[PDB]
Amino acid sequence: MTEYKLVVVGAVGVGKSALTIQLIQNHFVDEYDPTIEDSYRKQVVIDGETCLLDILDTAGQEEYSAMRDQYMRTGEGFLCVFAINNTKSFEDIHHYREQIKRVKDSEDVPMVLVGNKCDLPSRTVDTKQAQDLARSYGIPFIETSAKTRQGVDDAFYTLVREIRK
Amino acid sequence: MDLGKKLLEAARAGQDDEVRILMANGADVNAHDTFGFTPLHLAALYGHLEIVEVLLKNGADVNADDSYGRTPLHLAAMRGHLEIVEVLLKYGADVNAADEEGRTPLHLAAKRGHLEIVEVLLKNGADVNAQDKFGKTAFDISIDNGNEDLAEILQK
Ligand SMILES: Nc1nc2c(ncn2[C@@H]2O[C@H](COP(=O)(O)OP(=O)(O)O)[C@@H](O)[C@H]2O)c(=O)[nH]1
Ligand SMILES: [Mg+2]
Repeated sequence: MTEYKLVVVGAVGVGKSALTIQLIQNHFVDEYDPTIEDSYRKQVVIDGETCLLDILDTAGQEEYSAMRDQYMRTGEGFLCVFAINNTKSFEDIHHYREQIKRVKDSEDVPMVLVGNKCDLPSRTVDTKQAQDLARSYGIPFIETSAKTRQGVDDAFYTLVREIRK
Repeated sequence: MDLGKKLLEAARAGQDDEVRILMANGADVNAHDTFGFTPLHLAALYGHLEIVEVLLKNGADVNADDSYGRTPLHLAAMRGHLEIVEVLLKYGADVNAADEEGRTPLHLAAKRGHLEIVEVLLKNGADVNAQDKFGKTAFDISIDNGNEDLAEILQK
């Protein structure tokens, strides 16, 4: 069965770990420690092909990581996560996309833009602004809620579909 | 009064004074957040040796595990906190403890490239050949990463 090395990137507190745990464990976490960088795995069925997900949930980017750099060189898809209530996280997408382009040495890498915490009533980051950025990058944009599971499978599924292409 | 939260925070932040005081007023060394981190997990993860010891000496559970099955030893290995790994063992940490994926501390250290910790775990009776629930072992991880120095340790 096929293995996909997925990298989850984005600013601290956007809900990367909360997304990873909702996908693999089917449970929401409030409080998950913000510097634990682990790679969780998950067997799924995507479009009739049993396949294995090997997801790195980046944390602690402040400090250096041997295994994080190795995941970045080798990784196959990227989830670029921002929070819909954090304008700084949206701005940081620019730096993450550019960093991926440089480590991978390629204008075209499998990527999905994720606007997390869409379960939330107040929203500082407009749907059009996010859709325009994804449309300028030529990549899908998916709204997600790690709390309600909305769009969570879709985000990880679409990325696997983008690697197949 | 919720001194469990006040103790966890203190353990993470490396405030050995606040930890001493908090326990003196009967704060529970096996408090845990909504994902099962004990003060020991946090101290280990964040590299706080004096705090790790004072927690253990005060009866903290060394083989406590979070809701993904990780012991404090797992986390100490994860980060490459060598002197902590040793004292966790000296106080009875299970070397071959397996998280929800079946990974032992050897897998995690091997995977991060923490070779000094791999050497020490093996010396305390780590099982070189244990498979996680997807079949992988330390040696699978060395080949999967092209890590030459690790694959060497795992033979001669
Ligand atoms: N309402 C809501 N809260 C979330 C969501 N995702 C994460 N959070 C919360 O935001 C905090 C940060 O999540 P975390 O996974 O630590 O993000 P990370 O720091 O990127 O790994 C936690 O308290 C989560 O409960 C979401 O989709 N909706
Ligand atoms: Mg996190």
